[PDB]
Amino acid sequence: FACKTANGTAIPIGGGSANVYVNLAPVVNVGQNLVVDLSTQIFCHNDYPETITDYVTLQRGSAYGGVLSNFSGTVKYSGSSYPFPTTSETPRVVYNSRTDKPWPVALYLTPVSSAGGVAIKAGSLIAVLILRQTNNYNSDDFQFVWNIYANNDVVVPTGGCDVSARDVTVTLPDYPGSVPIPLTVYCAKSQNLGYYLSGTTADAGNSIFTNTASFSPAQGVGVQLTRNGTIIPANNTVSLGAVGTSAVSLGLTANYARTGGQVTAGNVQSIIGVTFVYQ
Amino acid sequence: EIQLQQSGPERMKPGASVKISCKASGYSFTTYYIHWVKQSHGRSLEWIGYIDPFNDDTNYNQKFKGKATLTVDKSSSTAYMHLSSLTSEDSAVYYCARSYYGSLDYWGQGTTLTVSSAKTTPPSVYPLAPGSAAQTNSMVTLGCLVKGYFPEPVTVTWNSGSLSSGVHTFPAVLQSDLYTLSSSVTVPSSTWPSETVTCNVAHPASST
Amino acid sequence: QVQLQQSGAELVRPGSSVKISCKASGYAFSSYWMNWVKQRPGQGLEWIGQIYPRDGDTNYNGKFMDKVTLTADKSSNTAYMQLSSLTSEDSAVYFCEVGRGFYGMDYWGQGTSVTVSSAKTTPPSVYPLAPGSAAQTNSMVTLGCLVKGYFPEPVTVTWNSGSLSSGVHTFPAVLQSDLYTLSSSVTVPSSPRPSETVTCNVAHPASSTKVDKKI
Amino acid sequence: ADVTITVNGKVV
Amino acid sequence: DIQMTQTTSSLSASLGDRVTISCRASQGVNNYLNWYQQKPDGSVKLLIYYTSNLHSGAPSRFSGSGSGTDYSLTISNLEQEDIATYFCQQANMVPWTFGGGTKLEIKRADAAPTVSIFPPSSEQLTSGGASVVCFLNNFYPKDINVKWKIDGSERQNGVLNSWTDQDSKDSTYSMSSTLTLTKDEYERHNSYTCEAR
Amino acid sequence: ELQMTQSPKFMSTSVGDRVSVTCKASQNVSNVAWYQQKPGQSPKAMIYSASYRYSGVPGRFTGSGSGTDFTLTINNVQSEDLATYFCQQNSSFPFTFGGGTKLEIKRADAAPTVSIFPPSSEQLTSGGASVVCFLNNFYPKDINVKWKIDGSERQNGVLNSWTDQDSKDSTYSMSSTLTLTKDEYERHNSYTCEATHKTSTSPIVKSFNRNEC
Ligand SMILES: *[C@@H]1O[C@H](CO)[C@@H](O[C@@H]2O[C@H](CO)[C@@H](O[C@H]3O[C@H](CO[C@H]4O[C@H](CO)[C@@H](O)[C@H](O)[C@@H]4O)[C@@H](O)[C@H](O[C@H]4O[C@H](CO)[C@@H](O)[C@H](O)[C@@H]4O)[C@@H]3O)[C@H](O)[C@H]2NC(C)=O)[C@H](O)[C@H]1NC(C)=O
Repeated sequence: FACKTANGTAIPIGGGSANVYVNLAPVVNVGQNLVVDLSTQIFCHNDYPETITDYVTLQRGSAYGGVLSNFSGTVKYSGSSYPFPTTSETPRVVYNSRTDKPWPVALYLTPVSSAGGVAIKAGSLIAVLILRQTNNYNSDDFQFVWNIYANNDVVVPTGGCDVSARDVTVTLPDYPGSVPIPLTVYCAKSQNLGYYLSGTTADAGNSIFTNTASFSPAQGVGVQLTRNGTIIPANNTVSLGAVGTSAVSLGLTANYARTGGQVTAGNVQSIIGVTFVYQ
Repeated sequence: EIQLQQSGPERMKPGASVKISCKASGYSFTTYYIHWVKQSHGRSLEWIGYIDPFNDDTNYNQKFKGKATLTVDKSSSTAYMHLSSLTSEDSAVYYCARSYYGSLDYWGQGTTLTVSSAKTTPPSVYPLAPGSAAQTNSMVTLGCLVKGYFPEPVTVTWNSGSLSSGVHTFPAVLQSDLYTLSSSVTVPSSTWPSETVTCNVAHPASST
Repeated sequence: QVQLQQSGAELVRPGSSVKISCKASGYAFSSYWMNWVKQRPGQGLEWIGQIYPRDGDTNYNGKFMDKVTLTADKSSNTAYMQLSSLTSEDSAVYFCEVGRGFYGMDYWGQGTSVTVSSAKTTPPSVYPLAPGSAAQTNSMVTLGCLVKGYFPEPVTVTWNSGSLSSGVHTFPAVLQSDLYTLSSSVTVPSSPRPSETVTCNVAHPASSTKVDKKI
Repeated sequence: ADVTITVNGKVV
Repeated sequence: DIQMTQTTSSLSASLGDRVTISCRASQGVNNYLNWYQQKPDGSVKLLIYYTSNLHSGAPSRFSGSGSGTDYSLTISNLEQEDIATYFCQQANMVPWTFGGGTKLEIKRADAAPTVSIFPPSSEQLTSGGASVVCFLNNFYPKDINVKWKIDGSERQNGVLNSWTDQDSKDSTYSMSSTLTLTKDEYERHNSYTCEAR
Repeated sequence: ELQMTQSPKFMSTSVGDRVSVTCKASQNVSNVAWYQQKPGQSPKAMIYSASYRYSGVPGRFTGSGSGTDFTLTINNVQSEDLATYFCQQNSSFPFTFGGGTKLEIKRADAAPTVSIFPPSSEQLTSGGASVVCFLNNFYPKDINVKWKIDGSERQNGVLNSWTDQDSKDSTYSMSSTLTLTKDEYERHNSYTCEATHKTSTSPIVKSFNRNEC
């Protein structure tokens, strides 16, 4: 019994370790989000099929590695979905022939937030999966440890909703002026969703964000956002009503706002974060 | 909340093919597996297989391999079972179910499949009456027979539902691709022949 | 060291069921196949079946499948064999064998002797033998002690309480009228009959009887 | 901060 | 594969009794044993999974236990809603396999069948389709034998047997045996009798 | 199933020379193992996969063959190799053993020293009538025995037994017993024991008469 990956990394007879690099395409669902599907990534075969049958299980101790080390979910294994991390062994899978066969494993994540996410840098570990192989021939009992690494930079949602772009860049026209922001949110089922803004306000009224230009900063003007033509203060919650699978626009627009005093010429830039909550 | 709805009963000829569906609802369809179970007469349960409604991997019981093809329609949240080269021993009830913890978590209502070569036939209602002397001196047992009809079901009531007590209708049994059924009723000896022996037999298939 | 320890010999009457055991040691009992082999007296070996203790998986001979039932007990490292509807053909020695998963080593048990018969315990009947009318006119003469009708084995036959340790034949017993029979001979150069007297001793532990006879 | 929007502008 | 056997096909009990149903596996299953219930109408639903866990809506009066190759299901006190069939299923190896089922009866005092017999009707004689029907009503327990007779001699051909389920008010069973006869064979014999004990 | 065939049943050899034991199967096999057994002892494994010794087996044991027509050979007998050898296939269920070949010592021919005894008087008193005949120290083992009553041939109710080849002398022995009822024994006069030998090509006859003791 030996295994190998799609890119050729192999583990010989007796066990060992390997690295699996996969492209992540997470998708949010009603009950639990998807992290990675590991079908067609890992292939295992049996060397003496005519007399030995190998029994393969997902051994206890499998869990999420890397930044995801604190999240729990379920795992699809050979017909059902068991709690993850695995505190107990899973049922058997029989490997029967020399021709390589997949080791289909899929990992899901139980939502814990409203619209949260975690940023996965490329080449970063996500999960560790221990494969245990015994047989019906002798005392062989071996461990194959697979380290799953993200081949690309993605954001894994930790909530029930999702957003169109995790980083949105918009450019203002020259002062005075405004421009809409293309940001939309959706959820897997009808949820009473709302959001609020967080940033370094520069006014007593808490409606103007500080200009943090790195080079040649203009003075006397910040950034102010309007929802449907109305000024939104920073930490005042904004209600969106029921949101379903159809994408619902936030309707945000950025404007120029004077912080008082004379206004000079230069660059303007502000950083604004949007946080969603249940209502 | 979690409901699995199936298609209605099917009638097929031997050698044909049947496709029965199972529409899931109330949860994320592609997050779990879907299993198919068969129950024959005698009420033993058999496992057909599973399908992953995300990437379409399947697993079959070797008994039904080459016969049953599990497929899935991701868009409309619908699973399918397909049988081919039907025969007599394919008449059973087929369940669709969802699995969570190594266990069949929720079930559908089942789909009865009848595989026979008989045409629609009316039933032949006959009466049954005692001979020279009643079996008891106080209670007399009456009955009327239904024979030869196809397909199921017939409905039997006694004196337009007046005799709601003492009636025992027996489940049908089939001989030579024609069904048979008999029913019974008991009345006090002072009420027969003081009343009627009329049994109201109905057959929705042939409207008789 | 790997050893296999089998149960004691069993004597049973026809129609019963006997359950012999083969306790193991010195290795992982659960993880290796155990074979069972039958050897009828004065015959070759025959394969009965095998069990994997960890999962209970079994393989049987087609000839033996109905009669034999194989089981194992992981708690006490014991492998059990059961025979049912015992007939006369079921009388043999049964071995347990291990060794498929080991590199170049093989182990066997000591075998359990199972004898099936409707007979009961019976003291042996001992009879002398003497020549005819004279000696053989030779320096060497022979005698004998015929033993008949005893059960079950083994009977111990000597001569002169072990004094005659040479020139002695003790033929093995044979079945006759559902009871074992034995014959023995001795040769004496001292020319007895009637010069001297020779004594043959017979012991049957099963009936706890001892016999001494003289020619 | 689930989403971060970078807004740039100039005054001339 | 793995074969699963339940000790008894049927069980008898009374309301308030504590009953046990036990499955046994041919080969060890690392727990992963489930118990389903099938009502008389035909709806299956899960009760207990992984040997000790209750489903979402299963009543609290069910419990499970076991390990190795021996498991059992326990009902603390019967209610009327608990009259059904109960199945066991292993999920340690593919294919998943099922137990034989255990049906539950309500216990009641014994009774005797009310045997009756009928002659072929006039219409049957007109068409030749002779059929003698024998009824056996309101008896306990469910097991019974029926053997037909023609002219004193026995007959073992062309007999159709049908049994009702347990009655929900009187808790006795019933039966009916039909002996189909052709016109020629019906008129070539003298008498008939329906013997059943 | 695969019927492993062994022939001949007996094999004769001296000490120090080379023996060859052949085993031929009905179907092609992969693994063939050789087993040794001494009387009253459980079998011991010698060779697996037709050419590889087990642990502790002396180098005198080598095995050849492939597919079919297997062979176990011994080069220099050491007097501890006198036993019975079997061949076994485990390739396909059920595992089947060979018949077995017994390996013994070759020696100079010898003739039987025949003796016959009348039925015991004590046995006759109890109603028993048995006649005993002896044949000691003959080689080779091939031998035949016949009985005669009053010069008339009889071939009923005769039981025989043999000794395994003696270690110290490499000769064999035989005992033949005739069992008769009291009534049938008393109606005759003389009794005769007759035997023939493989190399002693002449009948050997012993007899006794009533009232001779
Ligand atoms: C009849 O008896 C035979 C004894 O002579 C049995 O033969 C043995 O069978 C087993 C299984 O059929 C063979 O497999 C094991 O050996 C391989 C090969 O390594 C060994 O063999 C090489 C060449 O023979 C040597 O050069 C090596 O040094 C080494 O000794 C192992 O690699 C196998 O393990 C691997 O494969 C299994 C299968 O998945 C995994 O489970 C393991 O974890 C590991 O991956 C086997 O352990 C064995 O080679 C063979 N011969 C011997 C001498 O043991 C035969 O099986 C038997 N037949 C029946 C029906 O009972």
